[PDB]
Amino acid sequence: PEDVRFMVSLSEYGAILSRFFEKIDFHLPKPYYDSSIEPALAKYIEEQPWSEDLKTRAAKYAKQAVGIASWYPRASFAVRFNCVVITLLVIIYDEDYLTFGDAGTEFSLRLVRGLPQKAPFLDSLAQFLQNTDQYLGPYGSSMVIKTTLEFVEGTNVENDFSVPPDALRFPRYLRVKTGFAETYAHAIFPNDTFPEHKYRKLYLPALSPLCDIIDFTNDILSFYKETIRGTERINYICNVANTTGSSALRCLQETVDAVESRVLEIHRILAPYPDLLAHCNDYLAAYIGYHIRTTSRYFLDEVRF
Amino acid sequence: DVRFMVSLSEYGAILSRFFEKIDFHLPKPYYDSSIEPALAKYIEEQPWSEDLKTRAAKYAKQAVGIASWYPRASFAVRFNCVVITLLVIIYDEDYLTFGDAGTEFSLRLVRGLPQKAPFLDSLAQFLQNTDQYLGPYGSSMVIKTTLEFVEGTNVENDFSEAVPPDALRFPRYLRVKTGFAETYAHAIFPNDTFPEHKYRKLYLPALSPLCDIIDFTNDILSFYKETIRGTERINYICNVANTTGSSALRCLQETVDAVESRVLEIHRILAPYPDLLAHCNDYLAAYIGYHIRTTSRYFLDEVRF
Amino acid sequence: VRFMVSLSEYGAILSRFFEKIDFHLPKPYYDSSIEPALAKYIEEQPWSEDLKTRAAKYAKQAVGIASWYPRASFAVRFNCVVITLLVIIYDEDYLTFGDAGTEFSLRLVRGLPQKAPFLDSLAQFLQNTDQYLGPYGSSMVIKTTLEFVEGTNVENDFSEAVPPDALRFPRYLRVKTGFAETYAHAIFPNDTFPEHKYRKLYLPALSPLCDIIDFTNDILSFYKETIRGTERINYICNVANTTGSSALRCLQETVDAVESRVLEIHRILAPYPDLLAHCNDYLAAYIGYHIRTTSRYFLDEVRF
Amino acid sequence: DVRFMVSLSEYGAILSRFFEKIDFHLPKPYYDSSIEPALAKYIEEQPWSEDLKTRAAKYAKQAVGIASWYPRASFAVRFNCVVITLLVIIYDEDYLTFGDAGTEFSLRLVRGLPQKAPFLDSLAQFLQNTDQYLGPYGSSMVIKTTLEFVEGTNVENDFSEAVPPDALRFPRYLRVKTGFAETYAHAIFPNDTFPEHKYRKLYLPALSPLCDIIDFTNDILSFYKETIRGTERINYICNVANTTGSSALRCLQETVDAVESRVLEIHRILAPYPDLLAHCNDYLAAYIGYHIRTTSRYFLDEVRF
Ligand SMILES: [Mg+2]
Ligand SMILES: [Mg+2]
Ligand SMILES: [Mg+2]
Ligand SMILES: [Mg+2]
Ligand SMILES: [Mg+2]
Ligand SMILES: [Mg+2]
Ligand SMILES: [Mg+2]
Ligand SMILES: [Mg+2]
Repeated sequence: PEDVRFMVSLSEYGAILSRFFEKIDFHLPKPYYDSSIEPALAKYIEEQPWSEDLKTRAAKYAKQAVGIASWYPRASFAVRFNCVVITLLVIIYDEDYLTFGDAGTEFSLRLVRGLPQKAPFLDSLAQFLQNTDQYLGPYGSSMVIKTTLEFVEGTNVENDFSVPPDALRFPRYLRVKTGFAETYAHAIFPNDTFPEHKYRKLYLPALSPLCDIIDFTNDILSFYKETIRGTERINYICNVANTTGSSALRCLQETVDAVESRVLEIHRILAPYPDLLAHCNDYLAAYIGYHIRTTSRYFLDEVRF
Repeated sequence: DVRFMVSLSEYGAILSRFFEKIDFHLPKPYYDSSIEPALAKYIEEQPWSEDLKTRAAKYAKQAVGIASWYPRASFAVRFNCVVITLLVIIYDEDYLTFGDAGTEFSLRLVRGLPQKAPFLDSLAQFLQNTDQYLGPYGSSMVIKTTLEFVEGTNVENDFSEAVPPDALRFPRYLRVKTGFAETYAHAIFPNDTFPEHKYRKLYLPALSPLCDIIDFTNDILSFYKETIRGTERINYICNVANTTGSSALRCLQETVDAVESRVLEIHRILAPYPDLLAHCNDYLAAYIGYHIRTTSRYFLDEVRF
Repeated sequence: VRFMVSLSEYGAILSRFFEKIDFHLPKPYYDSSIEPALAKYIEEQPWSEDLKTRAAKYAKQAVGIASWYPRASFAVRFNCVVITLLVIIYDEDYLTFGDAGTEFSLRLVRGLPQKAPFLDSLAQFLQNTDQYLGPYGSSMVIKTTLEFVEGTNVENDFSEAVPPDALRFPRYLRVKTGFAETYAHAIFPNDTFPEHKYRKLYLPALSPLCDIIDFTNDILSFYKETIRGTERINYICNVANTTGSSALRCLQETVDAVESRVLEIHRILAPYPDLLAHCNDYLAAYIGYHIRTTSRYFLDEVRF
Repeated sequence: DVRFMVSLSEYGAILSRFFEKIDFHLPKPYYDSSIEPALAKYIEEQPWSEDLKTRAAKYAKQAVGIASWYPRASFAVRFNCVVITLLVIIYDEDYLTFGDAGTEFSLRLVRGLPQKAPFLDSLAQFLQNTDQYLGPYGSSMVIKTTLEFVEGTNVENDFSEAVPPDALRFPRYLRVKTGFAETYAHAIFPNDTFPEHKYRKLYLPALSPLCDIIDFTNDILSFYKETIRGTERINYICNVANTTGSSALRCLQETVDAVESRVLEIHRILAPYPDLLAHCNDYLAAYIGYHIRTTSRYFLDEVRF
């Protein structure tokens, strides 16, 4: 009885997704395969000064990280592989931040102090941030760093709201902090293809709508695995329903409309720049297709859309 | 063009209505005799050039007023807020004079390397010691906000006549990057009075509306010195006017309305927690009062309200 | 004699009562977590092993209180079950603690150890109600517990001693013994209904709700107290002894009073559908609990 | 609004009729030269701010008259009732000045913790020492009544506009919570004269009507300073007029009639016990007299009766 507000019937959820895909003209990409990413990530893991136990667990985490390469089908190996590596490291964080007790709780200070971290995988995370200039310009590097700091600490703080009714702006704030979207958005515009000194002023207006698309599209497409089929009640859609007193269904529909509006805004902003726009369109189709095709995480074969 | 061009009389009347709506009353003057001597000692201790020290003595006259924003806080909180204010005033005022040093800040910071200019070393050392007055989430947020501020300052004028007409989300995105709001908002809730492990879950829902209040209230109160009296056409209100094809006058009113809504939201969220609410109210009264009293920066003694 | 009520008279009163308030027995409520959590609670108290052994019996009665708050969190349901176990132990065995109860309130505010370990557990519960209530609710649970401990200690002083002209005294004593505010404040738990926003909405319903809680137990426990048992200092008998009326008349008047309060609560909380829903769930399960808990109220011996 | 209007002529006539119907005669003036010095010494001994001690000099002059309510009682009874009156006057007139301190009084009291304000430590100490003049039942009732008074005061501002017209029993509920009556009623029957083991079963049947007399008689006698001379519209009389669709004049008269009825009830219940009844008669005459004589609080020398 108390859970009705957060449930959505399967037929209605499938209809939400069908309307969403119609409205943004989503067309599923052909199946992505990159026989290069998995061996390279295995070699990365082997090279880390990690315990045998962490390397063993990282094999499972790597299976899910490698799908991120499919989001940037045209990008250089450097872009795809680095996006995959940072995804592996934040999956490990999401798994171990409580086990490591207070480790990530000191990540940012130890990072800016140049001090060894309390766990080797956090040293690997520090080194990644130290070498983002391998694939991003300096603005992109800065934002990957600041986004990682937000993610580490927001993940810590998330575990405290297992949400005040009057806090209308809080659900989006929490989702910004833990969604990691800015890191992926910057790889839509890699520094080798779009050097910042010439292109940053052209694509910067699209970064905020892209970050919304990345967060919100995952909220729409992972609501089944999080809340319908799962036990998750403190995600963005449930938080919005709690602070507005609305149903999960109505919040999902508002979020669908928000994504469509961001897509339209990006299509308008980047109309003069066909290559920048093509990178955005390619990302979005690959991103949605990744959610549909990865059934071990999102279970979308169980929904009719 | 007519889009801009807000009259002195129109602007004063809008400010009058704003102060009436939020029931603003100018606080009695705030004075702590320990702040300026401490800040003079800080400046004298920095390995800065003599001209930067003289100029910093000028900027200090503006920075010391920040202590009044936190009247119930410890000296360490008030003084550190004053110091970081001095540093970001220097960065903004003189970021032509540092050359490319700012563009290297984030990577040198996370590599544990010295900065290209000693002024930026002072900034890095501040970030390394934010745990002296904030908890772990607040310290991370000051670090990440400073990275955004340095990079947003660097890119701000790239958009001089280059704001795309339909880029609706961009003005807010740029203002988040340049406004530095999270740094001040977190010191509203110092870790000694409100330790994070007990209070963070209580005040965190208030941080996002507080950041909107900080950003937007400066936009309202500094529109005179930026756009009516000055030549700035790349600030938040002008960016909203150019992205919406609307007048600066109407966008200024829209920003007043947004701040008024945020003040109501904070008052609702923090109602159960009188201490947190009092720190917030003290902050808001003194932040507005600082804009009125610092005539050398905002020239509001020239407007009738 | 003036207190004789036959089985048939009593069952007919209950039948008409249930019809008039449109009572329907809820479907059985079960949370597999409640009974083991209460067993672990008992195991961790530093009570005598004899009291722990005894307390298993009272636990079987206490666990049903979770069904009064079916939409509430485990913290609300479980803490209501714990305080129920403690007050049942007090309600049945207060004489086994000697004069310990008489010093409970002063030892509590002084920070002194209680005269019996069981009362230390009661004090610890009162110190932790912020786990599930706001500040107003926490204060009410404390003040209600002080009243309950003292009303229980003095109740039986009035056997064959209730003075005829004291028409307000039966209600005064029932407020003290009924423990109602503790349960009423849990109907509106602080996580679902943060006090600062909702207390102005539900506080106007507290007075009739406490009347419903006290009086509905008086109606439904009259069989075990006075027909099947020997209790003659309960609310119904006290009213009969101050008014010179039969127990049957006073029982009927109490039923009529409850029906009126039910209409009142429905009027007060009608603009607030979630508050109203928690209230209705509470009342249906409160009555149902009296019917199903045959080991305490024996209502399977009555035809209604 | 005409519904709450009572003229000075009407109010004086109501008081004259009330006094003649209960056979009230202003008691011959009461004086114990020990009480005022003892309260000055109590104030001087508290670890309060000099400002609070200065304000408490004003409140003490209203508190010392409480000793006249118990003219046949020991100094322990009279002085303790004066002290707790001082403390609840400080709480009420000035819980603007204490903030959230009162909101955590009850939990800090039962946890054995220091209170957030020294004044509230004095209140907690009083509650711990009521066995100096009451038996165990009376001590419990003073504690529970103080908790009700503190919380009812803390929430009184929720209905500052009006109470819900639909909640007929709520005006009495509110008045019980904030009237503090049980604390004063139990001192009518002090434990040194009427040991609870023998006397409680004799006077407890009178406590409910006595609490009504205390609450309602103040409502009658403070109506002038609250609603005719002042601007209060959320006291018991006005709340009853709001919930019953009647006028404040009719509700004032009905409250007078209720008090007269309770007085007769008390005389009947305690008729067999002349010393118990005498303590009640002394109390009521001095309670009414206190309202007449404490012109700095009730202004009844501005009324003709
Ligand atoms: Mg998700
Ligand atoms: Mg997740
Ligand atoms: Mg500026
Ligand atoms: Mg500005
Ligand atoms: Mg019983
Ligand atoms: Mg009973
Ligand atoms: Mg008053
Ligand atoms: Mg009064």
